[PDB]
Amino acid sequence: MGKLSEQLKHCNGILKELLSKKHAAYAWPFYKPVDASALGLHDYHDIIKHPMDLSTVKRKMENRDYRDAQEFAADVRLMFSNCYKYNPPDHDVVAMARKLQDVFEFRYAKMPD
Ligand SMILES: CCNC(=O)c1ccc(O[C@@H](C)c2ccccc2)c(-c2cn(C)nn2)c1
Repeated sequence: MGKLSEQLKHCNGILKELLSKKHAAYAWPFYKPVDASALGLHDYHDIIKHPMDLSTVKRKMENRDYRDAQEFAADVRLMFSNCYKYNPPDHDVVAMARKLQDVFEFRYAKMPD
């Protein structure tokens, strides 16, 4: 198995973990695209040029869209950055993002070489 395949299986494992019951208490705001209209965030799409969420990452992984781990990481980090850009840093969703990003970053660091 090639290194890109092996690294994308590590990425797929991380993605499975981020969507797992273990992290659900803080991962759930990142499961589906932000429904700005439903949440009354009528400025969301003016501020966030590139929306990203774990369902979109899962679809891109299933569709073999990601060519390497770096591409996968960039979407997961884009999702967190969107949260930090839109939200005051003392808001509950930001605490949830920080916790889920901690799970992501520590396991992404264990990438097989
Ligand atoms: C700048 C002020 N921010 C918001 O008004 C706001 C409100 C709700 C959000 O999402 C719902 C799913 C939520 C609810 C409770 C706890 C946590 C989240 C969000 C939101 C969701 N995401 C991914 N980013 N912001 C922002």
